[PDB]
Amino acid sequence: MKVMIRKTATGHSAYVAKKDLEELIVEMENPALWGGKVTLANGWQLELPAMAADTPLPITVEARKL
Repeated sequence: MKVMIRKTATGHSAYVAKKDLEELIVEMENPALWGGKVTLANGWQLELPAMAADTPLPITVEARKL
């Protein structure tokens, strides 16, 4: 599965490729982002394998929704 976590210093966005859904991160496992699960403003939850808690660049990882 494919998901692209797009990042800014303050901005946090997640692009669910399989749905073409890019939504704002309103709820996080860790105040940064990564750690366990994340929830978009749409209500969708995406799991983070936990690496670079606040990524300084748009990273593409596997999609695993809750």
